[PDB]
Amino acid sequence: ETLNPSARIMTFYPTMEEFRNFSRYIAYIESQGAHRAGLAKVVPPKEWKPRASYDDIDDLVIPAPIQQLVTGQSGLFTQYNIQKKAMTVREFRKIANSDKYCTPRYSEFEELERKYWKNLTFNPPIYGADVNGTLYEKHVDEWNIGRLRTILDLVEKESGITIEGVNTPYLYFGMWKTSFAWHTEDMDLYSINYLHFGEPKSWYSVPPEHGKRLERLAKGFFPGSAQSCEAFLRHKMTLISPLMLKKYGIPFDKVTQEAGEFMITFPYGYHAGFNHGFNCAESTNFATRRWIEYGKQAVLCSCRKDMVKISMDVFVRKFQPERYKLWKAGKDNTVIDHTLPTPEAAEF
Ligand SMILES: [Zn+2]
Repeated sequence: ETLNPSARIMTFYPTMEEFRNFSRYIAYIESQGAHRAGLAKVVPPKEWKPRASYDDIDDLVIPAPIQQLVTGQSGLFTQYNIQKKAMTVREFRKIANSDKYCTPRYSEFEELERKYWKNLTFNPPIYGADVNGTLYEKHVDEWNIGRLRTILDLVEKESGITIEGVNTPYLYFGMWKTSFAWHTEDMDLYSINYLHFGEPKSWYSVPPEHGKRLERLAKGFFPGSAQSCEAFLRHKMTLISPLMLKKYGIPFDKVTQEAGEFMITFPYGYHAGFNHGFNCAESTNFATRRWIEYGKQAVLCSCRKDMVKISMDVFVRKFQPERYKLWKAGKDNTVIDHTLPTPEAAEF
């Protein structure tokens, strides 16, 4: 309870030598208490770059664009994704920077934040989301989202199971007013998120130690949905105003992400936000030893066919062999302490 008592979003500025060991820097920042906020920003060394130039990607194909339709009032909204026909980045850029769709003029980001919550049901934008891809170029060995070096890919090394987006990279091409809803990442994993180029991306975060209180509110407000799925927030369809969070006493923080910066979301950290204008972000999940407990306790999407669901079996068997017989019995009643850092942080 001592490291980051306010539970605010922190920012770290690793040195090139510190930057090179990914898993070890995550253990670092968690020792500093970054995980309590549920979200952290990491700025890479000025020397570092993931790709020489972004000039040559305008023929990149966005196969399944989404038009984001939003109904709702008083701070609470539901977001419907209409899929439109594929288009190339160029076609997207042009659409994004057109005046129908360009960022409104503004001074301070607070005003841009109010414009978002004021006009999010008007003029449904298009989000080139969930594009299978990397923009890293092959040789970049530090923080390559394509190959981050984590215990996560025991999923597909030892069990041979490709979960596209979870342990393969995703691209996001956004424009002004495009949202991602309140959501923890699948299986309550960590996620990483680099913004390659373009306008900023603004994030909201609820501390994992107060996540259950966010869940209670949403159940109250969408009773119909709560009835249908254990974890209806996993549908990534539900948007809640910061005004509503303040009103009902759910703690949270805001942070804006600039081009060239990394965001880390932590297990059972709820997040949401919006893009300021045309940009491109790259994202994948990943894990540490601390995630293993969250993995096990993860409530999942009952609604569906397709829930990303990961066999916990292989992880417990390797890193928790002294509880595997107990767990398999279903009598593993370990209680999670959201403030505790991952064990890898013992050294720091
Ligand atoms: Zn659901």
